[PDB]
Amino acid sequence: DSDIVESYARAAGPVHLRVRDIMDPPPGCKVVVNAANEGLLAGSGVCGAIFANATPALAADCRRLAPCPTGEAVATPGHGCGYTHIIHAVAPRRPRDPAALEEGEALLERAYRSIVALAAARRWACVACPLLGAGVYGWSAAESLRAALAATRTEPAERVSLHICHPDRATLTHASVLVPLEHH
Repeated sequence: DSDIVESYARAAGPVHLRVRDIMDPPPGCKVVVNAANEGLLAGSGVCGAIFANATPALAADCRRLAPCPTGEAVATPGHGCGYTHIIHAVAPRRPRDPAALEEGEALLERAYRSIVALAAARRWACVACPLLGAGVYGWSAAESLRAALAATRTEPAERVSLHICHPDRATLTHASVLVPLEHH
């Protein structure tokens, strides 16, 4: 646990900020979150990496399940990507000029809430998660962390610990400063 930048106490469960690749499962996490699109298609970034390490059966399962509305999540087996299961969660694209922005912050928080509720219902206690929306969808690492740390205040039926993974140390330490700074 030397990769942990910070650990936050939240109603859902501890949120750990971890310097590691999403494809390098944290100890105890058998379940990973895909930063997915509404069509559940392979993309770049995290979604690319998960699909890169899986069988075609994953695309087949997504064909059966698509679309996943923005703000929602849906599960599939992991099909050899290194995790037993994948939680495909769809973050909104960041609105370019409000008032869609406040609407989009709520939808980003909702995506995280959807992950937690889904994991709780499957009794998955630990989930490895990227910073939803912090790639091509345009959100910053701090916006995505703030959203996760807001979403996890909603108490779930069963505790779920989010291990948030990003391979770049500076991105995470920077984010860990901006979150409290907003409130300062």
